[PDB]
Amino acid sequence: MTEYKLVVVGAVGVGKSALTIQLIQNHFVDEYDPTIEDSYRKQVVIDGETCLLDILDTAGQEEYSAMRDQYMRTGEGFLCVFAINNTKSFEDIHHYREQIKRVKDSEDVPMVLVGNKCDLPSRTVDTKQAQDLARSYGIPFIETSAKTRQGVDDAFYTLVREIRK
Amino acid sequence: MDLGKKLLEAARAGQDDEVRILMANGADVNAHDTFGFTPLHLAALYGHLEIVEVLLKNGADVNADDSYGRTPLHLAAMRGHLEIVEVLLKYGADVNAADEEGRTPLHLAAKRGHLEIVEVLLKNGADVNAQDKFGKTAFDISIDNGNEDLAEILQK
Ligand SMILES: Nc1nc2c(ncn2[C@@H]2O[C@H](COP(=O)(O)OP(=O)(O)O)[C@@H](O)[C@H]2O)c(=O)[nH]1
Ligand SMILES: [Mg+2]
Repeated sequence: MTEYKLVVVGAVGVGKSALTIQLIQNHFVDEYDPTIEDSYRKQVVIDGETCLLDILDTAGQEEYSAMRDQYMRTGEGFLCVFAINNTKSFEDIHHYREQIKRVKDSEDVPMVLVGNKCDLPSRTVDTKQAQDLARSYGIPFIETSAKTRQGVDDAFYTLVREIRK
Repeated sequence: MDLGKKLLEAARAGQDDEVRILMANGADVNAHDTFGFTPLHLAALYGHLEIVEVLLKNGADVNADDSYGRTPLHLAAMRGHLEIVEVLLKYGADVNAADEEGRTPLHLAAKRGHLEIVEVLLKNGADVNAQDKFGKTAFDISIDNGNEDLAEILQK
């Protein structure tokens, strides 16, 4: 069965770990420690092909990581996560996309833009602004809620579909 | 009064004074957040040796595990906190403890490239050949990463 090395990137507190745990464990976490960088795995069925997900949930980017750099060189898809209530996280997408382009040495890498915490009533980051950025990058944009599971499978599924292409 | 939260925070932040005081007023060394981190997990993860010891000496559970099955030893290995790994063992940490994926501390250290910790775990009776629930072992991880120095340790 096929293995996909997925990298989850984005600013601290956007809900990367909360997304990873909702996908693999089917449970929401409030409080998950913000510097634990682990790679969780998950067997799924995507479009009739049993396949294995090997997801790195980046944390602690402040400090250096041997295994994080190795995941970045080798990784196959990227989830670029921002929070819909954090304008700084949206701005940081620019730096993450550019960093991926440089480590991978390629204008075209499998990527999905994720606007997390869409379960939330107040929203500082407009749907059009996010859709325009994804449309300028030529990549899908998916709204997600790690709390309600909305769009969570879709985000990880679409990325696997983008690697197949 | 919720001194469990006040103790966890203190353990993470490396405030050995606040930890001493908090326990003196009967704060529970096996408090845990909504994902099962004990003060020991946090101290280990964040590299706080004096705090790790004072927690253990005060009866903290060394083989406590979070809701993904990780012991404090797992986390100490994860980060490459060598002197902590040793004292966790000296106080009875299970070397071959397996998280929800079946990974032992050897897998995690091997995977991060923490070779000094791999050497020490093996010396305390780590099982070189244990498979996680997807079949992988330390040696699978060395080949999967092209890590030459690790694959060497795992033979001669
Ligand atoms: N309402 C809501 N809260 C979330 C969501 N995702 C994460 N959070 C919360 O935001 C905090 C940060 O999540 P975390 O996974 O630590 O993000 P990370 O720091 O990127 O790994 C936690 O308290 C989560 O409960 C979401 O989709 N909706
Ligand atoms: Mg996190």
